[PDB]
Amino acid sequence: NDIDETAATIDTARALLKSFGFEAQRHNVRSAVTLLALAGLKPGDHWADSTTPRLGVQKIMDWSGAYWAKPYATGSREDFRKKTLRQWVDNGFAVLNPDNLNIATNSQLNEYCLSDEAAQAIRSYGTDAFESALVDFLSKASDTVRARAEALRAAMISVDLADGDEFLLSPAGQNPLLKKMVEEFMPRFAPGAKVLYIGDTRGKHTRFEKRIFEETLGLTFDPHGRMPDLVLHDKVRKWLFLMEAVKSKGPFDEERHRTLRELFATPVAGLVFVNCFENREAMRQWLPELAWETEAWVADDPDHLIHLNGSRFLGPYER
Repeated sequence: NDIDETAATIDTARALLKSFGFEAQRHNVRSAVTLLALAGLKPGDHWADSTTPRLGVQKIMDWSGAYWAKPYATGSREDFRKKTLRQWVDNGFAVLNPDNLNIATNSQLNEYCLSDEAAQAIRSYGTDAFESALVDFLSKASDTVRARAEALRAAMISVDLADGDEFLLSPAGQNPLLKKMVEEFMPRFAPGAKVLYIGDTRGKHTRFEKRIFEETLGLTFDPHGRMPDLVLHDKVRKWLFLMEAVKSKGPFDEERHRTLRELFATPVAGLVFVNCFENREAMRQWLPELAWETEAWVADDPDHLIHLNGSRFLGPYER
């Protein structure tokens, strides 16, 4: 599944729409292709590429058939209008009849576009600006949509990736450990580092700094590849910390170490591998599998590190 949620797909469009606080019927496939059409997006595009064209229901349907392999018959026109666009318009997500022509609000001649508020939020999806942009939209939405969006977030844990940049995770799995990796490990051992990748350990939600990876570091990825749970870039030391919130899937062992050394190979930054655990008790079962030339960190003894291997440790005694 996609490491990059700035990539526009039907699946991310549905996730985006759920995130805005819509009910299931306004974040299904029909509603997803409607958003992709109203945003002017095609496979390969990213949310930042979104535009705000004006479209009638037929053209939304044509756009879906052309680019998203979801053709619709003329008889689905009413569904688009009454089961997607109506609720969007009511919540100020879409604008009905932006040309402001003198036509009935229920007419299939109406065109639609995304509101300025929805658009600014949409364009920021998958980035550190999204949550702040969304506030502006939500302040104008229906009370129920606002309540739904608020409750989804209240039931998540919040991780401070940087000043003013909170990343939300479900409370499940090793997400509490991941929060500690960011909030306790980083300030101690890599303060000021930028989070270039973090992925929900139980969900599809990620942050992926594509441009920095590609333009700064010269790195590209399998869009559906496995990643370390957390990648930090310390630009003073020119290091990438590749870090794992070790779950049943296991640690950086010898194979993963080799694989990741290749994946993240660049002359712009050296690699530091850290396997993370909630405590040494949890680390026990993975101990024999940890790759040499890696570190280990346990959240309940956060000032310490366990180093598996090198010459840097073998200096002579200085009396």
